[PDB]
Amino acid sequence: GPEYKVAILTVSDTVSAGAGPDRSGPRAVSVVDSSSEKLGGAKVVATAVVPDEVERIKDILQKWSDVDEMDLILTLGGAGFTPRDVTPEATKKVIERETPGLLFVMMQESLKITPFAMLSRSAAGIRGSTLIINMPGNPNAVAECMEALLPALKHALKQIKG
Amino acid sequence: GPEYKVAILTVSDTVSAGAGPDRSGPRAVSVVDSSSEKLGGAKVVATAVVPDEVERIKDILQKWSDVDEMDLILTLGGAGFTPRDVTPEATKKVIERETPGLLFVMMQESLKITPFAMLSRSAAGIRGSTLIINMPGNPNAVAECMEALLPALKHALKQIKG
Amino acid sequence: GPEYKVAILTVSDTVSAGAGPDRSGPRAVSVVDSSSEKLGGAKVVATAVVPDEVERIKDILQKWSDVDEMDLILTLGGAGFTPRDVTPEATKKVIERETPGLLFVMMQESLKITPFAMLSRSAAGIRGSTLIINMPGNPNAVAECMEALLPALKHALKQIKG
Repeated sequence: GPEYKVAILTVSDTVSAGAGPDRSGPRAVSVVDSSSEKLGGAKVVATAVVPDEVERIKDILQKWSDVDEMDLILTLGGAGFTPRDVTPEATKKVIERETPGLLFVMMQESLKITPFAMLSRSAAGIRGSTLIINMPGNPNAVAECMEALLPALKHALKQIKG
Repeated sequence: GPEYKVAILTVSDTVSAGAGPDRSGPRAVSVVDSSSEKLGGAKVVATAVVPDEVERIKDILQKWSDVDEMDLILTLGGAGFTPRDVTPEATKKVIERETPGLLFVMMQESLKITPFAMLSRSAAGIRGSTLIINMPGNPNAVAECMEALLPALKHALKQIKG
Repeated sequence: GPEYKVAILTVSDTVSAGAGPDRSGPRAVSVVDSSSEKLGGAKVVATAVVPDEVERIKDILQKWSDVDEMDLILTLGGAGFTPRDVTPEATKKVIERETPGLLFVMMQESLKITPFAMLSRSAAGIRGSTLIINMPGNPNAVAECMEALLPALKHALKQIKG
């Protein structure tokens, strides 16, 4: 069906333990769905929630990439200065080829909105033919980051296939 | 009893040999005192001088992080193109979690003053609960960097903390 | 002879298999010459063509740096999202000290021209006394990249020398 399969992974001890709801996952889904056309026809086919533990985060990025063959994986949360925030360190263990331009743009554009954006420690890269991008836990943030990436994201997914 | 303990590491073969006064060290200290309130009550409680040798740099960063439990270490010097400049490589070996946002802002703002800022090779990150940031050797640089980071550095330290 | 020896490595399956010409090499050469004065008298004394293979790329970056003692290697291509593009992964295995500010500037400046600049995965750094800078595969790009760095590239090369 979908030209590009997208999966969104929410990282949060609080959500994962049933102690709270996921306010970022829906919005993330909603932004991808709303931009399907500019993304060359992409659709979120899976979401999941892990806690702030690297091995849990690694296993999913691995599975989604190697086995389910997702084309785009966004992570939400676990990428700030909190002691538990380990999303980037797990992300960095699984990508094969880094994509610093995407990080640069996310940081450049979100700084225009607030200096607290410098607290984002996001990683991004390519494993196999999957693009993986770390994004922040705030709901407003995915929208801000996806607006920033949108001009090039379709061309990026196109190039990873060839 | 300061809320956040800051420590300042001067890196310079020259200074460490006694061949000259430390110019960067004290000024740096003076900047932090000056910004104490904006930093949520941070104060320098220790300095040290080392030469341009990775092992010595690693040892003090390690000991200040692991044993003295400093909240903020700023290195000054050893982060340019000169053959002996190895501060960032030392730093990279001791941090656990990178914080590229701090490098981006320092780099974005310093470029507005001069294109020679592109020669800063600063690294930065977190080891345990210690934030570590490489800053240049010029005395005026510390202050320009501190001004650039100041809007978010209070919120950074409070997040590391708990 | 030349105050600074520059070498240009062109990375491309197509070019290396004699299935197409090098349109980037020549511009790169041309830009360096046209910029000899501002680079404190530099000159391209070698070029080569390798395919998209990490070992073939490392071998030359290693040889030019360690044996020929070049002072400035530029690479052209293999630094985007295509499956075969491994120039940056090659480059990172050989440099000893990274130079994130050259990357920050090349990205910042080229983003002003187009958002597809975010797809550049360039790396850059120093091995021995050799500056290594990745650049994109378009001919226009080397010129845009070199305009961004030229203000400081002289001081950089002078600082590596001693």
